[PDB]
Amino acid sequence: MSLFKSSLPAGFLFPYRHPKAKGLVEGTLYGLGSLFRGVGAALDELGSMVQGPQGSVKDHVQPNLAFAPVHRKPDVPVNAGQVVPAPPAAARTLKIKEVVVPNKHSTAFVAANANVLGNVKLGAGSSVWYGAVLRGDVNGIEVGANSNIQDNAIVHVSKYSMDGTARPTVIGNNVTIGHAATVHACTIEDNCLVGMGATVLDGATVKSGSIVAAGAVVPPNTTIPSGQVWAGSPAKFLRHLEPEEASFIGKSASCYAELSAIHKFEQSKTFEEQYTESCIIKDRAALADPSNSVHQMWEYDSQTALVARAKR
Amino acid sequence: YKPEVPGNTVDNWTELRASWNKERASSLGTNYYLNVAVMGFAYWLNEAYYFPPRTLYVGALVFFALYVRKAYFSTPYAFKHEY
Amino acid sequence: LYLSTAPKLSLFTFWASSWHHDFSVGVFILFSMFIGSIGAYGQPALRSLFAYSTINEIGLLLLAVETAGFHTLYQHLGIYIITQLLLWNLTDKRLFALCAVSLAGLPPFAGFFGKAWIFWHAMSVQAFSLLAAALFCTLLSLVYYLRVIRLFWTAPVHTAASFTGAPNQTTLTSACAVALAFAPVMLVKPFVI
Amino acid sequence: GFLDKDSVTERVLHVTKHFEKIDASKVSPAASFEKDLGLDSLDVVELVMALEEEFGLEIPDAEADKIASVGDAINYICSNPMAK
Amino acid sequence: HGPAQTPTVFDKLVEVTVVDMNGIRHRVRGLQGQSLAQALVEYGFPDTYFFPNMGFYTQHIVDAHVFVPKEFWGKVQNVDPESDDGLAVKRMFRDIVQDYQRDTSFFASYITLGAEHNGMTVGIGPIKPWILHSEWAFAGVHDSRNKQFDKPTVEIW
Amino acid sequence: NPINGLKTILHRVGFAMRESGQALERVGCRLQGVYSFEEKLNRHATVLPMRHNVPSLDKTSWVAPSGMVSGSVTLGENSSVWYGAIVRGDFQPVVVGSNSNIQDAAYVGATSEFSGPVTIGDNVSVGHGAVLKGCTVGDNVLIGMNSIISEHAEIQSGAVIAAGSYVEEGTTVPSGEVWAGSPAKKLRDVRAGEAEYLKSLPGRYTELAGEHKGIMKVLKMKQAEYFA
Amino acid sequence: GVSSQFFDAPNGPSVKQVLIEDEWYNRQRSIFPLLDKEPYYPVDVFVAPNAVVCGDVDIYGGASVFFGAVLRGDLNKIRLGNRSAILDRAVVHAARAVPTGLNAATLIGEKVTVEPYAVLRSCRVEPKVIIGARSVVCEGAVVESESILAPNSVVPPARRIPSGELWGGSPAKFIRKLTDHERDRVLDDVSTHYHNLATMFRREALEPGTAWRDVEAWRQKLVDQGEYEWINFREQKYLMRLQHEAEALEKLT
Amino acid sequence: GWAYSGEWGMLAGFCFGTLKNVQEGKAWFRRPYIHGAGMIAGYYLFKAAADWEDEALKRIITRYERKGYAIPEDRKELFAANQYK
Ligand SMILES: C/C=C/C(=O)SCCNC(=O)CCNC(=O)[C@@H](O)C(C)(C)COP(=O)(O)OP(=O)(O)OC[C@H]1O[C@@H](n2cnc3c(N)ncnc32)[C@H](O)[C@@H]1OP(=O)(O)O
Ligand SMILES: CCCCCCCCCCCC(=O)SCCNC(=O)CCNC(=O)[C@H](O)C(C)(C)COP(=O)(O)O
Repeated sequence: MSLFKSSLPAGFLFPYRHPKAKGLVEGTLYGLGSLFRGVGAALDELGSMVQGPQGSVKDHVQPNLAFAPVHRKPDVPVNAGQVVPAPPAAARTLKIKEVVVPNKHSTAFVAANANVLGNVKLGAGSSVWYGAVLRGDVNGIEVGANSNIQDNAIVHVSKYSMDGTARPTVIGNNVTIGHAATVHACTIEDNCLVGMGATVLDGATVKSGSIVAAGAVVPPNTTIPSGQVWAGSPAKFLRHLEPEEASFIGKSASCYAELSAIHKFEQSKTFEEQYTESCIIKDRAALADPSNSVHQMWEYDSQTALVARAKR
Repeated sequence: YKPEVPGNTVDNWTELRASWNKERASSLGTNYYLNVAVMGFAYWLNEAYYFPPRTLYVGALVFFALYVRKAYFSTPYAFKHEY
Repeated sequence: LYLSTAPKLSLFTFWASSWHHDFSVGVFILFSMFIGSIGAYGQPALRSLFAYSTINEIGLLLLAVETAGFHTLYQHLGIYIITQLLLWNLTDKRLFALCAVSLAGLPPFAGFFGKAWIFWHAMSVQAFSLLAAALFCTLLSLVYYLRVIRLFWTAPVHTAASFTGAPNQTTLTSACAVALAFAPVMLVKPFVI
Repeated sequence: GFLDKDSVTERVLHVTKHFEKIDASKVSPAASFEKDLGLDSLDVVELVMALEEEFGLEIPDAEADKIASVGDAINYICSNPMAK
Repeated sequence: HGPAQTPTVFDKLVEVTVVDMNGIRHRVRGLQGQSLAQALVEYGFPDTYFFPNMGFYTQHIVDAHVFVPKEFWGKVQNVDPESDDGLAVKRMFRDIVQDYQRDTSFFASYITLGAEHNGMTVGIGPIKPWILHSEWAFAGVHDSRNKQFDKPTVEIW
Repeated sequence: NPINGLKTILHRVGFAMRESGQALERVGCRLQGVYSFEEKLNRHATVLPMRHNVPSLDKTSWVAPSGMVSGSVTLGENSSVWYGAIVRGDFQPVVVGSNSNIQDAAYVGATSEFSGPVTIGDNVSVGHGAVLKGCTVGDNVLIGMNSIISEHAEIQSGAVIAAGSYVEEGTTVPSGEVWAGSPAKKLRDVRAGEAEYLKSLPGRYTELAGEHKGIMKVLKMKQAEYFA
Repeated sequence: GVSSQFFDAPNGPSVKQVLIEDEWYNRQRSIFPLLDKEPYYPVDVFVAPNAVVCGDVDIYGGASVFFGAVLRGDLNKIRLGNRSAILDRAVVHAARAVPTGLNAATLIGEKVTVEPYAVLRSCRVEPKVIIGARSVVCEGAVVESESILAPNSVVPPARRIPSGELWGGSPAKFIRKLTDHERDRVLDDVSTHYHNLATMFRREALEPGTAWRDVEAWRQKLVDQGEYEWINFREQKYLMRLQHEAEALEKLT
Repeated sequence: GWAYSGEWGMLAGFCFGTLKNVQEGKAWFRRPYIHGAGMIAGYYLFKAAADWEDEALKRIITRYERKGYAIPEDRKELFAANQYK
């Protein structure tokens, strides 16, 4: 119900894909288009043949690795992910009966180019950001509620170690994992912060309300007690927590909840919505001219660039 | 090495400020008066094209020597309260 | 862009077709050339630079009118109009230097040929004083066209992409008009007469 | 420092002089409105309005509320870039 | 070289109090070696406060009309009034300021922030309407929320 | 090299034919009224040739779909490039031996102007997030996580680089020694129980790469069900 | 909790929201806006296909964003200078405020190269600077012009690296002074080398390529089966705004 | 007119396509169909200019002879000629 809801042509309403052709002219144009598509793809393939061995590499869409399975192992218990039945094609081809996919809460945000695989649990309101690697393949990965794993951070677990201990990675609630941080087979308690570019190694414990500083390397089997800040390579004691930094940790968690909302809103739009929005952006820039001849008769809706009402 | 700016900063900046504390006139008066001068009196030069060249060259040099430049122009009469 | 091309062509064609006067325009030639050159030397805003350089060019066209020989007038006007079509549709600022070297009359580009037939026909009928003034103002014009080259050629290149479609929408016309470096082969011949 | 610290001071004394509830000889270049001169808030507002009338300014409620002394008023006028 | 202090940003910080044309005082932080017009732009002041430096080869520099107290008059950089830079300042005073000029009037790009400016109070002066081209002008009224900092380029053309 | 001249001419001619064909196909799509070509999907390539330089991958090697290899890259037998890892040989070539693993989101490359080629030996573990620029790595070496190995550095056979270390440019690390630190320095010798885990490390990665390659095949068949 | 619907988005509310686990192919854009914050970039930029540039980001001249790098301008602004290189999987972020009180935007000057896996957040990097690999430059810090940071170095918040020097370590200390030829030529050489590599990548890119043919084949199969849904997105956005306004009006009174 | 005007027009078309690529940030060989269309247009434009050369010479000799300027037959071949110089 803008003003012309029953008179707009179908090409204007559906810019991503026009409906079926009816008349002679439109069908002739459609046939010419199919001929052009055939000849163009043929010339593309012939050019790839003339080009050489580099032409054998083709353009293919990539799999969705944000929600990806791993092998169900008999020695590995599944405590973070969920065991789902295998697809029938996989079963009849290469002998798969059960795979392990992650347990993802409905309010969590995962980046479209992140890699979250297998035995991983993602809590409510939590977030995994662009380029992050969460590979739960030989043990479990747990991420608590309102926790963020930031850009290009690596999370991994161990089944076989130097000292023969299988260790999962558990991340508590309201935890911020910094940019390009390395989290490997260790425990992060509630309301902690790991600095950007820092490394926490196997079997180290970060107790609640502590901060690992930027660039720090936490050696294996090290316990960082509550209300302390550690820094350096290898990390030693630096300071006690300030009164303000403890509230800063919660501020950081709330800020990434608010940010993950906006990023999930932008990411989860379909192709048809994105193409309609590009056509709307084009119409809005055409309407930004104050000398546009429609400005003296029609008033346009700001968010959709449709005619809302007659101006005069 | 860089050369030193000559003078004092306060005195130089007062020299830079001088005679510009005034609202600038619109250009319509200058343009209209130029068009009136050309459309009314440029026919006085019709016979001048046949005059001897020494006269024309000395007249051109005289016009160049008595020309006053429009940019950065100022009069003392702009800031006095009586003639 | 509209004001610097079409009405000058229309009015000069009326002048070529149906106008005779028993007078001269020499003082307006002197005024246009000296005022345009000195004004474009002295004005730091680029719009005023191009306005005063336009006054200088119309003084050259008036020198072509005054000595008769409308063939040089038409050649210089055509080259100027093509340069104007390049000037006001530029998005890459490196081609602003080509307009500069072709409006300064530098030799291999087409502006040289447009100025040089005007100079040749003026010397043919012995219009010595107006020609000397034109040569002095041509020597002055080079300084601010070099200022243009300093501003837009010896600088890092930045050209913003389009976001709301219409991607660099007049690259066809500007790239076509930059090929005024290939027109000089036809300009040297007896072409415009 | 936008204006001098003498002429503003005597102008402040000149407008402080014509107040009926003030003493024309007790006024000092560095005094207080409350302990020394004995003024409540409305008298302070009236004096600040007189100073605003003399120097041609506009002093907001918080800035005039911070002014509690002759020296404070002189320093506020001197620090003001729009003084006359 | 020994146990001397690590360099901090706080060692190079300069604080200037700026009073805008509505009388509202603002705290403006800058760094040593940065001009005043740059610190004013990065603080977030509106684009109607700024205008091109009207010299040749420097119109990409933004500049503002500031009122400077008498104590800091000698810390503005010196300009020869006979040089071309002097004629640039004369053009700016002739065309942009006009009859808003006072004895404290300067231009903010000619103030290079150092330790001697620490605690200096300046005020923004008013300017007349002006135009450089169609994409950079000022109609005369400071009614716009657009910051100068948010402009991606300063365009001479 | 005139062979490269003929390859250059053929690659440029084939590229021009490909551009012309794709443009004509887009004109055909516009005539049909279908605008699927305008979709801003991810155009990431797991294998990225640089003109006529194609990566040489063994049939038993595996590159994860979020990983990438570019230019002149050689992967040996049962060698793995994991998730998010970037191995770049478009400037100078990269040579990886057999049974060596480049773990998740690791950077191995030779892109500096004066860098030599990267040579990684046999049974090499390159940890998570390690950056390798123009180095040579011998056989049976663990590169620790988030470590940096600089140009012309020589990591000889049997040495261990600890996590977060930085080996300087042109630094030779001897055999059977553990080095650590950001100005990296010798800490101790490799112990025997340590060396047992060092020997047993790359085979696990080989079998893990096999399992992950099978799962990625399942994902590709699931994807192929949609359009075929 | 925060809702994932925005009725005051510039192009309106999202009609159809797709869960990430229901995606059968990767749809990650490399350049995209966040509500009203649109990235700005030149015609000759190189953005790698697996790099992410989002939000309020300004890119100038001959700058390049290499493979897997992130430039996220969601809390503040980020500016990348002329011929500045962001190498493989480096992260540039920005905070809302800094302890120094200055502008919190991350400003990167011209001819600045940032080596792999380095992180810049709310810092100021002046022209002609080499940031080493695995290095972190924290909030409010300043790196001055013609200076070099060694790999695996930490610059703590509100700290300064003086001009003309090489610094390195955790925390960063003085190493040595750069030579005059290093300041004159070598920094520009590194930036120019990485720009040349980016140009080599830019020449060979076929955009948009042909990966859309499979997705279009699937959509054609859906139109064949009669299961392709045609959605009037403009009208649905309009009707959703009208319903939102009615729901807001029917609760205040 | 000039014999090599079409080849000059083709070089003009190639330079046109290269400049249209350089303005939009593309390498010189990109979009070769733009080069081909530019080459065709440049060829026909410069051939038309070479035809106008002969046309202008013919107009000059015709007008000059009608006004009374009698040109000898050794010099009339400099004008009334489709010379492919
Ligand atoms: C994108 C999301 C961002 C977030 O929300 S948090 C994730 C990223 N945040 C971070 O950068 C966390 C790390 N930040 C900090 O520096 C902090 O937490 C760090 C708190 C311990 C300390 O940062 P401060 O700005 O508080 O610095 P201090 O006053 O504590 O510094 C004391 C001391 O420790 C040293 N120090 C300080 N910071 C560091 C570091 N980082 N590394 C090594 N050494 C350090 C430093 O040398 C100092 O000594 P001198 O300089 O010799 O006098
Ligand atoms: C055109 C003319 C029209 C005028 C009409 C407007 C007239 C409005 C008058 C009515 C408004 C009132 O009285 S308002 C009522 C004012 N009285 C109170 O509030 C009770 C508490 N006493 C005070 O506040 C005293 O002012 C004091 C003790 C001095 C506090 O000392 P300071 O001051 O230091 O603070």
